[PDB]
Amino acid sequence: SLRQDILLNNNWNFRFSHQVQGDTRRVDLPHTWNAQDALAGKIDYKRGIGNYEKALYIRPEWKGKRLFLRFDGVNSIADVFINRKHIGEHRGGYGAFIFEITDLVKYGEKNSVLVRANNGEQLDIMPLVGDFNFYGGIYRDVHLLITDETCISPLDYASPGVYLVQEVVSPQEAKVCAKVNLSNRAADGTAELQVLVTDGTKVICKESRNVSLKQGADILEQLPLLIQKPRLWNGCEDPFMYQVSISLHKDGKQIDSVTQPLGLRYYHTDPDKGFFLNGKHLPLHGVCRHQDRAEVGNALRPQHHEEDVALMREMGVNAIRLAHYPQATYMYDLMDKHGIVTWAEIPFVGPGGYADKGFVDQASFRENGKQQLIELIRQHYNHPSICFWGLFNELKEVGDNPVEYVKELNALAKQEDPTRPTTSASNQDGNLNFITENIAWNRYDGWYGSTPKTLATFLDRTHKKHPELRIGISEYGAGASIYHQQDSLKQPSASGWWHPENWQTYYHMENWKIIAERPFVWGTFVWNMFDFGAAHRTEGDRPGINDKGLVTFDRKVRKDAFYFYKANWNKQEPMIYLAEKRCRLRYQPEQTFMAFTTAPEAELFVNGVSCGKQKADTYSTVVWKNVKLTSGENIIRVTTPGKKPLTDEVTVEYK
Amino acid sequence: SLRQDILLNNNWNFRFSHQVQGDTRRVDLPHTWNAQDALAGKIDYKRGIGNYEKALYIRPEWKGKRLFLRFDGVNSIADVFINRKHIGEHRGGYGAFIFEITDLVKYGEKNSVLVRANNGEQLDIMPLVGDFNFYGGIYRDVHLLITDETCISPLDYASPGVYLVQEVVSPQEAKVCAKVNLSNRAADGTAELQVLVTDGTKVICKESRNVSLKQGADILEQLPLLIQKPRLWNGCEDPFMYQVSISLHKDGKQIDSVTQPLGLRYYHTDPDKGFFLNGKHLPLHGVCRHQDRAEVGNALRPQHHEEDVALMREMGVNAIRLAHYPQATYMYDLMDKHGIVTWAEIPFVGPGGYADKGFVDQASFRENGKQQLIELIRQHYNHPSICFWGLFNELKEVGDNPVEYVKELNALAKQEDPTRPTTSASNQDGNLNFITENIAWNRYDGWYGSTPKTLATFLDRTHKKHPELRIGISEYGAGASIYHQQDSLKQPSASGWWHPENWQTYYHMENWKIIAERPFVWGTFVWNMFDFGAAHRTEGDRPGINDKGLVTFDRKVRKDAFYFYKANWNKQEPMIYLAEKRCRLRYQPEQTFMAFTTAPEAELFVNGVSCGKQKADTYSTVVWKNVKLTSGENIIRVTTPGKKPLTDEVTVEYK
Ligand SMILES: O=C(O)[C@H]1CNC[C@@H](O)[C@@H]1O
Ligand SMILES: O=C(O)[C@H]1CNC[C@@H](O)[C@@H]1O
Repeated sequence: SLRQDILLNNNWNFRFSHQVQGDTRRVDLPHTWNAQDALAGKIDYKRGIGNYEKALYIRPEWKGKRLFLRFDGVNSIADVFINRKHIGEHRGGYGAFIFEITDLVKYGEKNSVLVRANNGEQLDIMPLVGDFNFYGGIYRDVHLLITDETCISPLDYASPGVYLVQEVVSPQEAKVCAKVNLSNRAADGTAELQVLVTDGTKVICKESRNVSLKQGADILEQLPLLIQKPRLWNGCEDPFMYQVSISLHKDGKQIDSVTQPLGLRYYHTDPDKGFFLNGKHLPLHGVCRHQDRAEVGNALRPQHHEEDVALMREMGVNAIRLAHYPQATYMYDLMDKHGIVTWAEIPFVGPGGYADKGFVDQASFRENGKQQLIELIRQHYNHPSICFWGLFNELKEVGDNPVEYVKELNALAKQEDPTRPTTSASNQDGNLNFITENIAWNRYDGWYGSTPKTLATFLDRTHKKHPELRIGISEYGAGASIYHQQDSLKQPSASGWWHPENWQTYYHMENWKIIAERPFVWGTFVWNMFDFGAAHRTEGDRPGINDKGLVTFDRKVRKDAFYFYKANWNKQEPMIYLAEKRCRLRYQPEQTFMAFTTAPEAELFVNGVSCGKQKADTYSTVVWKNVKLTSGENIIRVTTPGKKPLTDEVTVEYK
Repeated sequence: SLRQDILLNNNWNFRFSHQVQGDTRRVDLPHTWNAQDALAGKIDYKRGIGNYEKALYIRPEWKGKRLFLRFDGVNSIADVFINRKHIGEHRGGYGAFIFEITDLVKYGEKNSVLVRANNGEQLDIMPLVGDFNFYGGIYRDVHLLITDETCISPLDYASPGVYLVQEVVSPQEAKVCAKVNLSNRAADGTAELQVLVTDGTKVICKESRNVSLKQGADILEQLPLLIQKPRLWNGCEDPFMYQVSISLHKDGKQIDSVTQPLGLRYYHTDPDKGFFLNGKHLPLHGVCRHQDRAEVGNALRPQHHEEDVALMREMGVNAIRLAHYPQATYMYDLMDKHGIVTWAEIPFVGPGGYADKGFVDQASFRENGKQQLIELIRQHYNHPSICFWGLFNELKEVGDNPVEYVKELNALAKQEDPTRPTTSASNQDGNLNFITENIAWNRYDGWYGSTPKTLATFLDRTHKKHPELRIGISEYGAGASIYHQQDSLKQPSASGWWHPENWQTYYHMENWKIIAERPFVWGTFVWNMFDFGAAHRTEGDRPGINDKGLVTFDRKVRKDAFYFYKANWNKQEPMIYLAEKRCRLRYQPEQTFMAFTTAPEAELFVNGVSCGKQKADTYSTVVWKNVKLTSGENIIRVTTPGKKPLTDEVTVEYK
C-alpha cells in the first residue's frame, strides 16, 4: 500500500572499460573513481568510462506495482541497461534522473542492472572548464522506487512530482498553487487527490479533488491552497516549515503518497539597501561550498553534509552559494532546516584565468544547458532556502559569445519559476552583467594583485555608474596553508608555493570591513568555506588543492579567519580566540598579539604576568602591541572578563 | 657565550635529478616528495634523488666558533655539499647525523648548502622491505649548531654527547655514571666540567672536574653521581624527571652547556608474571604508531606528535611500540613526559606475507645495520620512557639466514647499553625467537584467518612448552573502514574491498579478553593506533592504506574499538559511548544495542521511551537485546545513572 524507496548502494561489481579482460572488483556507492588520482594533483586523471553491475532480485510481489530506478547523480554521462539491454541515457553530472523498469524486468528472479558512467571530456555538456575536479562515477545514491500503478508521478525530470507554487505571501495570508503530476497505468477510472498541510499534529489545509485518469494518462492537477496568518520561514530567526502530504486514494484506501516541505516567505533585493526577507532588511553573511572532501572526493556521505553545515552555523553563516552546480537534495534540506538563504546554480562555468571556454555555440550544448536548468529548478523547487537561481560563473564574450544564450536561460528560469530571481557570478565588464535580476562579481583585490582597497573603489564606482544594479560579491578570498607561518606580514605570490596563514587573515579582515560599511551590497560569499580539489593547481603547501578555504579540506582545522568571522557573525556564543597560534617561532623584537572575541575587552598574560587589558574594536578584535618576549619559550594567554572567563593559550619560542 | 641552535627549515630550492634542466621550486622542511604519489596508492612511487639547496649567510661573528649541520632525519641516503664540495654521506633513513663545517665555509658571505637525498631502492640499507612507505627526503628538522671551540661534543653519532648511565636504581639510592664526550679545538690547556642535577630550583647533585684537553682532543670523561632517596620515573603514575645541566667553564666563565633529562627507574620482566616497573607489577596496555599522517606523509610537524600522544592518553595507553624504526627525539620526549613505557626499534624488517627478504647477507648491509643500532641507542640513550630495544620485525630463516647476525646485534645492544633489555617482534617458529631477552609475536587470529580463540591456544601452549620465555604480543589487530557498515556481524575477507567496522570492534573485544586473563604476557601492542600509508595495499575503502588503525589516518575519527579500550583502560574519566552509530541503516528484526561505559550500568531509550537499565560487564560493556524499532527514523539514546548523567545518541532508520 505504501510507496517504497529502497537504497541500492551496496556491493556493485566495477571495472573501467580500458580494462578489457572483464574481471571486476567490489565497490560501494556513493563512489567516484577519481578520489586518489585527481586528489594527488594528477592533471590527466582518469576521465572516461567506468562500469557498475549489480544483480537485483525482483520480488514476485512487486508484480502489479510500478518500478523505477532513480539516480541522485552520476558524473557525467550514464547509460543504464537492464539484463544488458539499453534503457536510457542521462547527460549531465549533477541533476537526478529516473527510468521506469516496470515492463523491462523478469519478476521472481535476479535481473542485471548495469550502469556505464562516463566522465570523459565533452564539448556538449556543461561544465566544460572550471577550477575544480570532474570526479567520475555514481557519486550519489541509487534508489529503487516502488509505487502503485496510479501514482504521484516521479517522471517529471525526476522531481518529487509536486510543485508548491508560492504565488502571494504576506503575514496576512499566503496563496499557494499545489501543482501535482499524476501518472496512471491502471484501467480507466478515478481516484481522489488530497493535499494536506500541517504544522505538527495541527491541520492547516486539507484540499481534495476527484480526478478521472485515462489509461496511460500523465497529467497535471492544480489545487489552490489558502493559508490565513501564516507562520513564515524567516531564515535563521525562525526557519519554520509546514509539512505537506500529497496522497491518492481509491475506495477509501490510500494508494500513494509523497511529502514535501512548505516554507513560506517573500523577498526582494533593493539596489540601494540590499536584501529584504519577509519585509525586513537582512545582511547576507555568506560563504561558498564545493561538494567534495579530502580522501573521498565527491562521494560524500550524509554525515559530511551534516558536518559542513555544523561548521558554517558555528561560524554564524546565514547565506550560502552552493557553487558551481546543483548539489544534493539532502544539502538543500539542511539549508531549509537551519534557515540559510541559498544561491543554487547550474554548472555554466567559464575559464577564469585559464584556457578554453565555458560556452561552445552548438545546439547540442545549448539544449543540454536548458535541460540542466529545468532539472535544477524542478528537482529543487520546494526548498524554501533557495532564494536565487544562478545562471553562470565567469563566462566571457570573446570567441563564442554567450550573451544571447544566457538571455534565453534567463527567460527559461523565469518561465519555470517566476517566484525566485535569477543571479549570476561575473569576472567581466559589459553586457553579461545586465541580464540576470541580481548580479554579483568574483573579486580578489589583495590576493590576485592590487590591495583590498580597490574592492571598495570598484563597488562604489559601479554602484554610482549603474544605480539600477543589485550588486553582490559572489566570491572573495585568499589562500592559506596552516603549515606556512611567518612572524611578519608580507603579501605572497598567489601562484607560488608559499601561502602564509597570516595573509589570509589580513585579507579577510580588510575585505570584511569594506563590505560591512556598504549595505547596497545585497550579499557577499567567501570563496571558500573549505579548501577543495582542483588537480591542476600547483600552489600553497601541496599540488591539486585550492587552499582558499576558511577550513581545511579534511574539515579538521579552522584557519584564523574562521574565528574572525565567528566573532563578528556569531555574536551570541561567547568566545575568545588567539590568532597566530600556529606561528610558534617568533623573531620580531616588538611582538603584536591579536585576539578575536565576543567580549568588550580581554586581558593578555605573558609568562604568567599580566600585560593589561585592551578593548575590542568594532570588528571584535583585541590587539596588544610592543609585547616583550624573553629568549626561549614563552606562554601566551588571553582571557575574557568575568568571574568565569574564557581563555586561549599558546607556547611560542622567541629567538 | 651560549650554544646556539638555529633552525634551517624554511625556503630551500628543490628539484629531482630526473628533472635535468636545473630549474627549481621552493620547498619548506620538514618535507617529503612522496606525500602525494605514495599516498594515492601508486606502487612505483618516486624512489630516487631529490636535491635541496639553500644559501646560508655565515655571520662574521661566528668566526672562532665551531659550526655544525645537524640533520634529524633524511630518508634514506644524504650526500651533503658546502659550496658544492662534498663533505659527507649518511646511509640510513631514521637516525640523526651531523657534519662539522667550521673550516669549510667562507665567513662573512653566503655559502651554498646542498643536500642530495636518495630514497631509491638499496640492498645494503635496512629496511629492505616492509608494509609501509619509504617516504623520501629531508622529512625532519635541519639545524645549524654553534658552539665554543671547546665543547661538549655533538660528534658522537650525532647524540647530545652525554650518556647518563643508570647503574643501580632503588628507592634507597641511585648510582649514575655521567659519561660526557668532550671535543677541543682550542690551544692546549684546561677547562672545568660541571654536572648539575636539579629538581626545579632545588640542587640534587653538583659534581665538578678539571680536565686537561690537548689541541684536537676528542675524549670521554666519566663523573659518578649518587642520588640518595631518589624520586623515580614511575610511568603514568608519576613520570618524574630530574634535569641535568652539563657545562664547561673557563676562568669562571661558562663557555658551553647541554641539558638532558634524568628519569630514574628499575625494571624486570618475569616469564610468569609479566612486567615490573620499580618493583611493582605493571600491565602494559600498548599500541603501535607509525610516523606518518594523511596528506603530509612522514613530514610531521610538532603538533602532529602532540596530537598523536593526546589521543593515546585519552584512550588510556600506557605503553607504545614505535614501529618500525627510530622515531623523532620530540616523540620520545613526549613519552618521557607522559609516562609511557616505550619499545624503540631498528628498521630490521622482514617481508611478512609479501616477497623478498629483510636480510641480505653481505658485509655492507650488516655493517650498516650495526651503525643504525648504535645510532638508535646513543642518540636516544637518556629517554626514561625507553625500556626495550627492538632488534627486528618478522625476519625469516629461509635463504639468507639472519640468526647469527641477530645474535651479533643482540651482543652489540648489550654492549652499548646493559641497562635495558633487548626484544623483537616475530611471526616465526624456531631459533629467531630465542635470542633477545624478551620475545613477542605478531598475531592476527580472527583477522588473517582462524578465530580469536587460537591466540589463547598459542599463548598457553608456548608458555607451557617454553617456560623461560618472556612472552609478549608485539602486534594484534583487524582492519576497518568507517564507511563500511552492516547490521549483521560477519567476518570479512582480509584482503578484500569490504572491511565492516563492526568486525574490528568484535576482534578487539575478543582478543582483549584473552589478553586480560593472561598476566604472563608482559605487554601487548595494538596494530595500529592509526591507519597508515602502505602504497601496495589494495583493501578496505581505498588503496594505499593499512586500515588497522583504532583512529583514522587524518586523526579525525575514532573507530568504535577506540572507545572499547578507552572504557577499559581510562577508568577515571567518566564516559558513555554508543557503538555502531555509523551503522545508520538497520534491517534486523531483533536489534542489539551496545555501549561502552565507565559506569556500573546504563539506560537505553528508543524514541524517547525507556527500554530499561542494563549492567556493565567486567569489560565495561552494556548490551540490550531484542530491541524493537519502528519503521523509519528511530532516536536511540543511552544514559549513565546520576543526577548529572552522560549521554550518547544517534538516529537510525529501520526498514
Ligand atoms: O581562483 C579561484 O580560486 C576562484 C576564481 N573564481 C572561480 C572559482 O571557481 C575559482 O576557484
Ligand atoms: O599485516 C599487517 O597489517 C602487519 C603485519 N605485521 C607487520 C606489520 O608491518 C604489518 O603492517
